[PDB]
Amino acid sequence: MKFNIANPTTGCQKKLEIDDDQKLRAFFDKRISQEVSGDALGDEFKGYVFKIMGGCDKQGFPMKQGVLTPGRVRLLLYRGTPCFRGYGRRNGERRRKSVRGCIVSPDLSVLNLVIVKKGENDLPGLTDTEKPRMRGPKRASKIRKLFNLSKEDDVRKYVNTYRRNFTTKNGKKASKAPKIQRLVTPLTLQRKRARIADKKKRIAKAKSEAAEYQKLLASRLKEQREKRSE
Amino acid sequence: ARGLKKHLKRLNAPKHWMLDKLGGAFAPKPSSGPHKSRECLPLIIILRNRLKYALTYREVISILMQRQVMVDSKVRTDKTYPAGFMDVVSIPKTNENFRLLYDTKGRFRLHSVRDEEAKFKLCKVRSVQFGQKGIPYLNTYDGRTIRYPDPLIKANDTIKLDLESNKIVDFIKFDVGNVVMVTGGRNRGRVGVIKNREKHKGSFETVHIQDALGHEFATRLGNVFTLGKGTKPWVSLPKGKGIKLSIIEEARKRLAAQS
Amino acid sequence: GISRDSMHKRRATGGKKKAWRKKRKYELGRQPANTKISANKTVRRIRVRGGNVKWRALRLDTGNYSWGSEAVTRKTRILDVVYNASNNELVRTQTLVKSAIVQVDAAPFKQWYLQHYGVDIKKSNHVLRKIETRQKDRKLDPHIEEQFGGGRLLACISSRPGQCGRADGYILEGKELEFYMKKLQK
Amino acid sequence: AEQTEKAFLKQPGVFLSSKKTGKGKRPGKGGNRYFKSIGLGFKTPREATEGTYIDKKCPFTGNVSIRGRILAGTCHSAKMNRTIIVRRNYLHYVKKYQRYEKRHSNIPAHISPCFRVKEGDHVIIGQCRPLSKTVRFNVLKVIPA
RNA sequence: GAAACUGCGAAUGGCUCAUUAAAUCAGUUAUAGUUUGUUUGAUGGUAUCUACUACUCGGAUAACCGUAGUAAUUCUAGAGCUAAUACGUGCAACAAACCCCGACUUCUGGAAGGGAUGCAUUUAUUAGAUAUGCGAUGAUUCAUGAUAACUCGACGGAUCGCACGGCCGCCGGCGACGCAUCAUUCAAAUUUCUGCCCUAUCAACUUUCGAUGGUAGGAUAGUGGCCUACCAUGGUGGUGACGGGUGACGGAGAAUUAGGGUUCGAUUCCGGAGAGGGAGCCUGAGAAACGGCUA
Ligand SMILES: [K+]
Ligand SMILES: [K+]
Ligand SMILES: [K+]
Ligand SMILES: [K+]
Ligand SMILES: [K+]
Ligand SMILES: [K+]
Ligand SMILES: [K+]
Ligand SMILES: [K+]
Ligand SMILES: [K+]
Ligand SMILES: [K+]
Ligand SMILES: [Mg+2]
Ligand SMILES: [Mg+2]
Ligand SMILES: [Mg+2]
Ligand SMILES: [Mg+2]
Ligand SMILES: [Mg+2]
Ligand SMILES: [Mg+2]
Ligand SMILES: [Mg+2]
Ligand SMILES: [Mg+2]
Ligand SMILES: [Mg+2]
Ligand SMILES: [Mg+2]
Ligand SMILES: [Mg+2]
Ligand SMILES: [Mg+2]
Ligand SMILES: [Mg+2]
Ligand SMILES: [Mg+2]
Ligand SMILES: [Mg+2]
Ligand SMILES: [Mg+2]
Repeated sequence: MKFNIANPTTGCQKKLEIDDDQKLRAFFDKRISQEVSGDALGDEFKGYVFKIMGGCDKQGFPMKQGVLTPGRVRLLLYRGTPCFRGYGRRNGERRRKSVRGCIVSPDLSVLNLVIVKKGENDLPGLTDTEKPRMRGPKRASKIRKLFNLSKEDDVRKYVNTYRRNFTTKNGKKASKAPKIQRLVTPLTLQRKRARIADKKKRIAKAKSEAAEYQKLLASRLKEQREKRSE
Repeated sequence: ARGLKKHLKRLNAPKHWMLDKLGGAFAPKPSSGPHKSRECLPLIIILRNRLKYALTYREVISILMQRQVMVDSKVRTDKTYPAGFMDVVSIPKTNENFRLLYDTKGRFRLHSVRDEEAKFKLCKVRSVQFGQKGIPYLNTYDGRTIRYPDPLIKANDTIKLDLESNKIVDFIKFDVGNVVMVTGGRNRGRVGVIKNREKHKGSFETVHIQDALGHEFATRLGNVFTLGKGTKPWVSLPKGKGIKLSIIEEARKRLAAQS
Repeated sequence: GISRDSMHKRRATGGKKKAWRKKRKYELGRQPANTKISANKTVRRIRVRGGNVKWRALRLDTGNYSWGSEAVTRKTRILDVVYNASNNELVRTQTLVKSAIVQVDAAPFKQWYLQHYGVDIKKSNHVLRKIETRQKDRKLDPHIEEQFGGGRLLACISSRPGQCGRADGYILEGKELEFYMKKLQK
Repeated sequence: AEQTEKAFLKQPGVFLSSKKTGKGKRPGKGGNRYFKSIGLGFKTPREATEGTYIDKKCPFTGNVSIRGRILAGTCHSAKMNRTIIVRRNYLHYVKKYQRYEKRHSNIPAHISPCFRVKEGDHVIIGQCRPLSKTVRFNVLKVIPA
């Protein structure tokens, strides 16, 4: 069948097809989470350990982790879970769909694999280069952790380090940097101060109202007592 | 139905709104607010149907979204906001202050009031009880809650509320000899002085009211609003002073005016 | 599901009622909790009408029990179920329902009695004076005293474990205690 | 005396095993028997104030309030336990013939142990919350007849 | 500013009259027998207590990008990023008063120290009077207060826009969104009394397996044989029960008019019910929803 090999370290993927049953014998009877040595799968895959991630069958149905069968079953699935995306469907809506079991079998049409251990010889399409991350950290804490900044270092200046510059299709010069989140600014401190002040004013108003009511009751009771004595 | 209704058919709108039969299939459904749906006058009717500042629904929304209309000294941007009895409607741009009062025919009338008279309103007390921590409070029939009320104030009394400070500045006890206006029933909008009160255990109480011309009528306790102490109302009444005129005398006056 | 409507019932005359609408969600019922005594506490959260919350107790071990005469409430352990008025089978299964008669550990109440009255069922002069003053009105029901010997106290569950998730109650006293002891002595 | 059930019957909220005594305490306080006046001009029977029966559905000593419609009728049946059938007799107007026809209504009503009723006497029943499948009324007064 | 996440809505409206004969429904009642997103008015004081970010906590995922499967679907699996008013945590500005234990003590005392103490839940005890203080109703051990405890509490703001100021870094305005409590408004659910066409070639019916009532429980938002266990034999009926028919949804109303009456009411307003027939259910304040799901 076909194979989808992904290298998280380098962010590279490649499609591989095998038609020899002897090589595929290693993957058969394995499960979605188990690891398979790449020695059987070709010769250039020596020293490479592959971790299964999933795959589809000859009808396109995906494999579901936990279904300990090699066949296809029907399950009632929640939206957002694997094998049921449920885009455009209502909240709390479930659907009965067909999924294949987690056990590898010849009925599969493709397998998804992840390189967990690198072998002696690199593969020309996977490990030669690495695709850089497009977006850097956006949270202030993440930026501080990335550059090992202290509590006094200005995280603002380090954002320009990974800002990406480019030329628009018109030929214009443009640059883009992320907006930092969870960054302490004077406005946040002012908002906190205003919250505390509002709490203080509420407490003071309640105390004053209670005192005024007690005074009114005391005055009325004094008047009533004076009336009673006569 | 499976839940709250959001529409109001025009024929089902209260008759005192005076909506055209063929104006449309729907009427503005009053929003939740201090006043009940059947006993309110939405701002859309006031601005479009009554004052004619807006010629359309869209114009009403446009006027209101500029923050130009205030109800009880607070800016309201909701077209279907329920404005009811004794409420003050002010438009600072036009220097207009209105008080919502029932005319002799039982329909809300925008009574122009002075600047001083626009700083307060009257409210009817529903009940007085103890809140959390034992704090006494009372609630009015316009959805208001006031803590630490005067111990003398009790249910069915009228309190003078200062809108600027949101404080009770005076109150009227419900008693015989007080000028009142009827806020419900066939006698809605009439003004007179209470003569006697009939109380029936486990049943509604009947109030007997005498008009300034000696005409007598009776209504339920919940339909009586006290307007002052004695015979002088604390607020200016609309034209007619709550005097219901028979159709014969109305026709006589109309014919006299014609000539 | 379980329905609380009267449509399925007969008329007071005995005649049959013909259906004119389907079941409504606002007249539903849910399965009983059937709470039991077990060291493995398990309380389930139920979302009910209006977004409110109910607590379904499947297994409870301890409860909040109060001594009426002494005006003392302590958290103790429920030992077993001895009597149930509604159904005798509910005693065999150790079901925890309101008004069931249970035996609770007396250790917290014994400790409170020792600390308060200075009696078993260093010290400062002021504490001794306080205890002596409290000793004048120290009157104890003999039946409760005999119960304290075995370490268990008869109690009645006054809460609803299937609704609030707690098996709270009070200790039997006086005529009620005599009544239930007589019913249990058989 | 009244402990004829499998469970102990008592008035809720009436603490009995108190160290103090209910000498000057109001009803329901200090262990004293609880009772109340239902209003509407009705008088609490002397048998409910000094009785020993436990009845949570009793208007004067139970947990049921009287509100709604007060009706009069004749005791049609007194065979149930603390429940009677009250037959109300009235005339229905037949408009076309300008005449009347006799009609009756059977109204199940709870009767407290403080009342002694018999088939044929006049009774006054007040409305309360549903008490059983068909009972919505409580006996408030009996005329022996 | 597309896209996407988040939030809200889609329970309204429109359509139809199949089922349904004290049932729906009309008038008239009740909730002291309950729930109620929202609007309007008021109200938010104890979290770490010996870890010890609060000048601000943590881990993901969409869009995006790139390896795809299937004949195929807002059918679907891996891989690489990155946000929050998403998710999960967490200091929660600081007190007083009340209650319990209480070393120590000039000891009928007061005393260091400790425990408890927000709001909410649950159960007990207690006050809540009224022929020198104490609220409301026709009527409530009602509102509400106090004590003992209890709960492995989705609560008690790690949010956002405008401006730009006064003291000596500290303070500071106008708003938005959001959490909790009460009241109110918008409503529902159940409910009291009276009322419906033809038929006796329908006179007895209901009660194993709830029929009528009682006791104790369970369930419910809440009352109730609504359900369970035990107990009693009850409940309706020529003042027509029960059974059957209806080419029967009920009403506001329509036609005709001496008066009385006769006939009609599917259809635009009100109320109910249904979404090919049943049944079950998630989400949600609200649905037994069907331009939602499951059989
Ligand atoms: K931010
Ligand atoms: K959306
Ligand atoms: K919704
Ligand atoms: K009705
Ligand atoms: K009082
Ligand atoms: K009818
Ligand atoms: K119930
Ligand atoms: K029962
Ligand atoms: K119908
Ligand atoms: K919602
Ligand atoms: Mg609709
Ligand atoms: Mg039909
Ligand atoms: Mg009826
Ligand atoms: Mg509300
Ligand atoms: Mg209370
Ligand atoms: Mg019950
Ligand atoms: Mg019709
Ligand atoms: Mg038809
Ligand atoms: Mg049609
Ligand atoms: Mg309709
Ligand atoms: Mg439906
Ligand atoms: Mg069809
Ligand atoms: Mg279908
Ligand atoms: Mg359906
Ligand atoms: Mg359709
Ligand atoms: Mg629809």
